[PDB]
Amino acid sequence: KPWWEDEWEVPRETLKLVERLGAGQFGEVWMGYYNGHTKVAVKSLKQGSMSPDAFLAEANLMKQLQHQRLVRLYAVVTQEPIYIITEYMENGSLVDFLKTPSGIKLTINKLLDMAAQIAEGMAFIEERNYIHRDLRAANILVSDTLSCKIADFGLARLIEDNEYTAREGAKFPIKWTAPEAINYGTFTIKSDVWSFGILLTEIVTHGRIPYPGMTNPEVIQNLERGYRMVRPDNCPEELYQLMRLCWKERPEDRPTFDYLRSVLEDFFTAT
Ligand SMILES: COc1cc(Nc2nn3c(NCC(C)(C)N)cc(C4CC4)nc3c2C(N)=O)cc(OC)c1
Repeated sequence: KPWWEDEWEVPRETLKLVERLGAGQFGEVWMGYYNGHTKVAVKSLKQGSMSPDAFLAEANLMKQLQHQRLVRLYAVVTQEPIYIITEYMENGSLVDFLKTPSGIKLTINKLLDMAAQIAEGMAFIEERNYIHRDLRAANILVSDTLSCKIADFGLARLIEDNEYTAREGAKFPIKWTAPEAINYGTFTIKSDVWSFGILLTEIVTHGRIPYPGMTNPEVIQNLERGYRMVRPDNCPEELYQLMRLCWKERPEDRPTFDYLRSVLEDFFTAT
């Protein structure tokens, strides 16, 4: 729809950027207020860094993925400077929050609770026929009630045949990304499952880098021998075996997010 009929377009004055949370090559992230009283996050595009259509495509993907377990789209401003406005999460990214005094005091039980919540959200994405493509703790946000939501949907894609294929020069984070997407550019929901397995380690280690002590080429080589990540410190053997399911050789042998979600709630109500 044209901006004048767009239910998502808002006039810029309704917004007040208060605190800049982050800044980078492509824009800034602010805490702000909508119409005075409502805390919101505001993503703003650095003019010239990328096309506005490229930027705005994030807000169009989010429009299609509405669910309590995913970060909710709020509005857009489509005249420069371009804004994407969303649900505000007070405890920031999962990987940062796990390092704070609060985060450190969390039981394994609450940790498993959060794992289940993230899996619950990926269960919704999966059934909507989407993939995320960048699932990892840095892309999980935390609420003021220690709730978890999936975020950063820029790489998300609609699957009509469960397989999106990236450019031949496209690069992705090697430690978080399934072999087949690394090797062939082929992304399925089962690639997200492999990444979720990696995510489970960050959770149990409070935001530590996966495959401790290893370079990217070492990870590739070890994985190709049939090894997987060494058991993290303070990681229940049950969870580790759920990680191993996530990291199976054949994409199709890895579990659905619905299964992972059901298992982790069992783990959690058992602790
Ligand atoms: C990073 O530092 C902080 C960020 C935030 N908030 C946020 N960062 N953040 C992103 N940042 C990028 C990410 C961290 C998710 N990779 C990406 C997205 C996508 C657009 C929904 N949303 C957000 C929010 C949000 N919706 O609240 C809050 C903090 O409070 C202490 C600290």
